[PDB]
Amino acid sequence: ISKIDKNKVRLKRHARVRTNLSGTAEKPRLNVYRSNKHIYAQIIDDNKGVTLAQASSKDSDIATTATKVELATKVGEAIAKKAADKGIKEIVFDRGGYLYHGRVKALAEAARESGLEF
Amino acid sequence: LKEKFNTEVTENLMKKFNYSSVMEVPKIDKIVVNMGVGDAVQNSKVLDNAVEELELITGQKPLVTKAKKSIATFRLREGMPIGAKVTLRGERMYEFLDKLISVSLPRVRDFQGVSKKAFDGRGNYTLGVKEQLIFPEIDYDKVSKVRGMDIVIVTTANTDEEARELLANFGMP
Amino acid sequence: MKQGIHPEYHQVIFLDTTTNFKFLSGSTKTSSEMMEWEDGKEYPVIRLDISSDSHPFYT
Amino acid sequence: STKNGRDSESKRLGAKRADGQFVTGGSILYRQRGTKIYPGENVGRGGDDTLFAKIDGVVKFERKGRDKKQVSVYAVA
Amino acid sequence: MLLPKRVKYRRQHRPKTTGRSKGGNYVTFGEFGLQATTTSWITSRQIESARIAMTRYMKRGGKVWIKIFPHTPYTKKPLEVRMGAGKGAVEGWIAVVKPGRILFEVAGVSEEVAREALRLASHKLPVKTKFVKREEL
Amino acid sequence: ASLKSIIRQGKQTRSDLKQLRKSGKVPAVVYGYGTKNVSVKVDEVEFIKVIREVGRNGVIELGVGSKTIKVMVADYQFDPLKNQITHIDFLAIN
Amino acid sequence: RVNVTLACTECGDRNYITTKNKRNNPERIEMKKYCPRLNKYTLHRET
RNA sequence: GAUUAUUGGAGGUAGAGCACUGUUUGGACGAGGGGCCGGUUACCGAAUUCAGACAAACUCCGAAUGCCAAUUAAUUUAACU
RNA sequence: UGGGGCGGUCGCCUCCUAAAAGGUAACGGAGGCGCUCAAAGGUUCCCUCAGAAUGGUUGGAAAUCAUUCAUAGAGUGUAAA
RNA sequence: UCUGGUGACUAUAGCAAGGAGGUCACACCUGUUCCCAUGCCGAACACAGAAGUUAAGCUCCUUAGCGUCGAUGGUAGUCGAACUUACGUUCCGCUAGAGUAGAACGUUGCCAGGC
Repeated sequence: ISKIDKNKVRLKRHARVRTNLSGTAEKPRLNVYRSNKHIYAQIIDDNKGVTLAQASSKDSDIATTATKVELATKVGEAIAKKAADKGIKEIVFDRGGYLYHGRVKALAEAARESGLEF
Repeated sequence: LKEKFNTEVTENLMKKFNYSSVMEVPKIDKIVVNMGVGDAVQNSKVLDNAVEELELITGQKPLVTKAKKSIATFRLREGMPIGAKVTLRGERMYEFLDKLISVSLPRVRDFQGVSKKAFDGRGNYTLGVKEQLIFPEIDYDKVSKVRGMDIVIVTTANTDEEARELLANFGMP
Repeated sequence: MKQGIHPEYHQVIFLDTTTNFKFLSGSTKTSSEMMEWEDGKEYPVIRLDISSDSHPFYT
Repeated sequence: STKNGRDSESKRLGAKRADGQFVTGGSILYRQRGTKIYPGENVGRGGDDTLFAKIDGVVKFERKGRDKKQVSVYAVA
Repeated sequence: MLLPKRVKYRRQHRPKTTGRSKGGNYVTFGEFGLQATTTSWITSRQIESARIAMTRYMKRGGKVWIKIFPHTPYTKKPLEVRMGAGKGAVEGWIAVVKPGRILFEVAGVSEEVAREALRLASHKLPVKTKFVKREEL
Repeated sequence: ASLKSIIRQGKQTRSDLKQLRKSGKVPAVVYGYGTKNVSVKVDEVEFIKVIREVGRNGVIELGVGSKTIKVMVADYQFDPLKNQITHIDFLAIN
Repeated sequence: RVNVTLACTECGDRNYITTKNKRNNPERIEMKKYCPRLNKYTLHRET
């Protein structure tokens, strides 16, 4: 037997996802990465290959002991506030290789609640 | 009664092998209990019966494997459910095994019991069963056809001899 | 963990007179004649066998 | 006698525009079965696998991976 | 009596005969061989003849390899008949030899016995030939 | 172990390659460490004499221009139909 | 395998022709199809 | 309309030559029917390690052809409608 | 229609002949079609290779079961590409 | 400004082998109460944790070992020309495939922490 690691499988699934998913500086990508203890969010124009905003669950602006889910709610709220200054329009949500469920759904709903038009 | 194994990690293996850390100890993962054909021309009732038999053997509902091809040399096609299994993982695995090896050679009537080696070289058993030491909750009081099982222990072990050292934990070597 | 289809197994006392390995389970729920508390305080129905006295190897 | 005088009418497959030439907004770039060439930028794939332009510009055949090809159409004018 | 066991296609185009030989231009198995200097088709009754002639002179002495195999069928019309109502039935099997190619090799025998064996074989073949040894240098 | 060589100048055509092979010369390259690639020509009978005495896998001190190179035969192209060497490669072994 | 005609109960038109075979679908089939008289999707049913 | 240089593609062109393969051949190796007592061996079949053939019904390349672009030069006042 | 007859043929699809594109003949070389599918269509999604050994109650030695290498060699309703 | 997220390039970027490592990371790990879940099974997916752990994944450093790349030279072939239609020859352009020497244990963009 051998235990398959989770992140390479995630990367395969993410590659299959990102084939009709790109950031074009008016719908920019909202990439999500969750490891095991945090979550991270980037906002990228894929056409230039340039990220624009960033938020994380280990950033000291949002770091407490809630759930990993209300944490994710804060990460979504933070990235919505950070991108709220400019280009806060319709974006495209890239969930990585992850289910739209649990932590990722929480951060997506939090980002959607607070101005982002996806 | 799992904690006996939680002694066996160093009762033999950190003794006889002396690994660098307790993470690299061999460890048994899954139990697969592949039932048999019971060729369901009329034995669909016997299929249901043997499935219920394996239910009484193990508290998980079995999965009914169908035939993988439409071969000759047998009347079979795609579909045609011709096997059952249960994957045992945890407390069901330990609770099954600790109960099983207590009664197993007691109803096997054998000195050596299985073989010193039936192994593949990766710490996998390929074990055969004549089906008597099982059904100790509902006996032969209602079943007609005897059965037999194919049970393989798969481990995190990498070789057959470390499977023997894990088979020093109430085994038939 | 799918409720309903699984057979009711439960930790009934498999306590032999030979070392009393009462950590097994199943549906052999007889009348709870012995409820040993450090063992399973349940049906005792596996109360005696040749389990840990005379194995055909380990007699 | 024999039994061998059948054929099919040849379909005129292959490239229909060149690399470097200007095309208008909907014209057929490549006819093929399957995807010998994949579609790239501004190039769509028909239901018979016809590769067509979606804007007007210059057609570029380029490579895709180690071993695949694609056509893109760039808007520059 | 050399012929393949099965072919994918019973009627094949006929081989081109121009050029020099693609491969097999060296003695690799025995001590001596017979090299071809012109081009022909070789028809596997010629192979059987040249092998029988070469064998019985060696009196079951050394060993002989055949570096040529007939893969290609050839057809002909049986009686002389009107032109073209399809291809005819398969008649025999040919290999195609071009200059450079070793046809036979022998080992386990003296040099002059090998020269005499390969000369006797070469009178059966439809191609010009030359006795050769192992290359070195 | 003492072949002599002459540097071929640039762009031998197909005609003078076979004209040069009509004499007793054979075209050759020298490459390896110590040198760049040098296109030389070599007399054939002398090369056969050196090979006969030094072995197929031997060492040759052959002179290019000014200098001499210790060198071994890397490969060679042979024409089996008329038995002449037609190209030879020299690997500088130092 | 036969041709079937879908009929709208309120459109008053038989505009949608399809196919089915009989041993797989002995019953009369029905779908929700757009009829442009009423400008909406309605139940069309095999006659 | 054209006709004739450099640069770019397309075909994976063929001629050649073998990039897995698919097929066909003469290499040399221990296990399985088996020779026998369920094996001892031979021969076979299949499996792994030299040299050939088709690649008309093939894979790794690419003379000449063709398509085209030049804010690019000699030719035909003819072009295409 | 390599005189005519007898035999064999009218259409469509796919290879090969067919010689960088495309096109290309023969009573030249090989094969299919004259439908099927209420899911074998759409769609978010989800979820995602055999064989080979290996060694096992069955064991056709392989049906199902288990480990590891295995190219889409598997698989793809239907012939080939 | 080392990692780590995330893009771009034909594996020169991969497999194999050998050696090191760890709370700003990163994984194994512990469990099923809850969202959710296995055509059986918390294996996976999901969630709640954080006792253990560098063993494996992962990172970093050594190897050319298998793959990958790969000239120069010289040959097959071939456009054009001239002999002649020889299983050809000659002149001139274009120069293969293979194989040799040799490369290669990746460069580069953006971001945030660590700094």
